[PDB]
Amino acid sequence: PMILGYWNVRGLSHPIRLLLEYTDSSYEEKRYAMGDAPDYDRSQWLNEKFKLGLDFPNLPYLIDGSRKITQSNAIMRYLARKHHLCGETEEERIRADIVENQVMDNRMQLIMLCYNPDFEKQKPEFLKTIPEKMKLYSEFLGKRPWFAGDKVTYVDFLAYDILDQYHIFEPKCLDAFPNLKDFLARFEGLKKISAYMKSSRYLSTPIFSKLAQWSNK
Amino acid sequence: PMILGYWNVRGLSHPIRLLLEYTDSSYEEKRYAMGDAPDYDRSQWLNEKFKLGLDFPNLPYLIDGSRKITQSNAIMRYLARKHHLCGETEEERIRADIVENQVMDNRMQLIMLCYNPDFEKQKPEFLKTIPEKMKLYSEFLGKRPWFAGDKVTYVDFLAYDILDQYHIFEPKCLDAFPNLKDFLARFEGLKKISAYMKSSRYLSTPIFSKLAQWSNK
Ligand SMILES: N[C@@H](CCC(=O)N[C@@H](CS[C@@H]1c2ccccc2-c2ccccc2[C@H]1O)C(=O)NCC(=O)O)C(=O)O
Ligand SMILES: N[C@@H](CCC(=O)N[C@@H](CS[C@@H]1c2ccccc2-c2ccccc2[C@H]1O)C(=O)NCC(=O)O)C(=O)O
Repeated sequence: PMILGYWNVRGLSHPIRLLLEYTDSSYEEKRYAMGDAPDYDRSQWLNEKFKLGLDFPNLPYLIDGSRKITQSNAIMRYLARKHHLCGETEEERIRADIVENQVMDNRMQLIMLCYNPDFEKQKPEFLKTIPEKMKLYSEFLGKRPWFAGDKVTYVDFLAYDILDQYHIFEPKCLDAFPNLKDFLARFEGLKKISAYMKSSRYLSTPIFSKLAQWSNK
Repeated sequence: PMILGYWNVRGLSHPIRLLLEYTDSSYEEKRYAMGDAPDYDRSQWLNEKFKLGLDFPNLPYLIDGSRKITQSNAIMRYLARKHHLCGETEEERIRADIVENQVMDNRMQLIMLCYNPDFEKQKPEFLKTIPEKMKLYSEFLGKRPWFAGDKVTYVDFLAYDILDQYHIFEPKCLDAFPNLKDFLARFEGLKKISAYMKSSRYLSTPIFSKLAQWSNK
């Protein structure tokens, strides 16, 4: 079957794990362990980083038969082409392209806070930027069932993940945006997703490595 | 015409500027001025950031009639689709997807150094990581004229830009990689490219905004 390599955290791999499940993919994972500090040992990964035939070794990586891919969004796009989960029209394509890039920014923003040694001090100000971020997703989605428009697409998995992560971070952040709350429930209600969420494979936390200041365990 | 909006620096907009040129796109630009330190005033942008109908306001932005796009890779992909500069096969699409994301990472690493107050002290270690990055690119391209294969695609624009930046940063960095040196010289050689580089519109440097420790003017 296919192999997905990543750390044994949620990190940025949740959309891939969820899409492998939604597509009924035949896969197994390598969940690399990282030692405790000070070292935060990575040998488990580093012993084999350059022995996998990856063009640009990284985590996550996906091996599918002959094919070897890195870069979470490239993996996501490969799986979407594979299972016909791309935007179909130019309009859907541009909406998807924008969402894909926008989620990664909002993800980088959260990461930058969560790896800041001055976390608690920076938090209040980070929390203040949430309503603005959420408002932009809320308005973009509007009354659409999915981000692209009519059909679930791979960007719905990206959006689910980052919305959920912000929701975990600040539990009241969706209260003013019922459509986003509805979107999370609609996503979570997709048959294979609901079954996966209750399964032994599910990893909702920790989101970050032991290194982080938040969701590090 | 289309309108491209971005700061009055190269930043991450280079590939876009270059693709508009290559596609003989009819466009006008809005190059937003940023104040000097210690304030680095952003009022020229900030005055109309929320007045342009962008779903997720940002720089760069591209307006093409009713269509409004943000996210530099979504801009690139819109233009790519419009001019048939995407991968044509599954193999080409995967190569282009990985390159796209890989450039952004190599770009984010350069920014991470170049905005660090400890830039000078951090430089030794950064320089040490350079050969590894260049080797990956070199090996990936291999004998192909272009990153996706036999034909130019939009990812040649992204790769050209980051390789050039690295090269500007560390001049001797491509000495070992004739293929990289050759790819730069090949890209710069494209008619529309050669012309643009000599035009009134070209802005090679500064690479970064005034807030940076390097290529900030
Ligand atoms: N843009 C690429 C980025 C690939 C990349 O940086 N990989 C990380 C793991 S991802 C990392 C992480 C490591 C542990 C815990 C959490 C994260 C994480 C979470 C959210 C978002 C970014 C991150 C990141 O902090 C890694 O450990 N790489 C193998 C190595 O360097 O040898 C992508 O989209 O795939
Ligand atoms: N993923 C998104 C990234 C959009 C984004 O962050 N935009 C920056 C300008 S781009 C910024 C930058 C600003 C000035 C000069 C250089 C850059 C730059 C250069 C290399 C790499 C990243 C950067 C970035 O640090 C900006 O000023 N935004 C409007 C604002 O906040 O009101 C994209 O790919 O398009």
